[PDB]
Amino acid sequence: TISAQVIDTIVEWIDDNLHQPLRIDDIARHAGYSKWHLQRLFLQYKGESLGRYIRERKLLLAARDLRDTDQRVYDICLKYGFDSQQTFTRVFTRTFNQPPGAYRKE
DNA sequence: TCAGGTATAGCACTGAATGACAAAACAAAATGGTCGCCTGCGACTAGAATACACTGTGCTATCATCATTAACT
Repeated sequence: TISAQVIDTIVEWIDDNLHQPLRIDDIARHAGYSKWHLQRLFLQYKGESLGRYIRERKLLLAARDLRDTDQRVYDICLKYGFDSQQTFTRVFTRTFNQPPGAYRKE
């Protein structure tokens, strides 16, 4: 029990939320937690910044949609959180060091 | 009942993340070049001369409109 069961709610919010980005103001409101409700969790249970963890989660979620043989490549990053194509391209290039088409063909 | 404390939240700050503009590359589409077929036109010089189309609805049941026939005037 950390801050009255915030771990059991963060995962549910991440799984049920839409492609809306997750920031301090967005998440803290109806999350049941303060900025400090989440800082201690991100420091202890995860030990990683939010901008990197959210990007990794989006990449792991899109790894299946890229294999689902979808022709609308521009909408894949949009349906999962990336509001722009260039941001998703840079994130994928810095993470996997591979072009988007090279991983989409696989 | 007043107080030390741990749990929870706001605050100060560099530097990484996230926008906007421009250029290079690939696929879809319209335009143009080229090959083989379809087609329009002309010619083939023994003699061949109105006879081959062919008909067949069948004559019901009346009814009304137009020029030739015969004859009164």
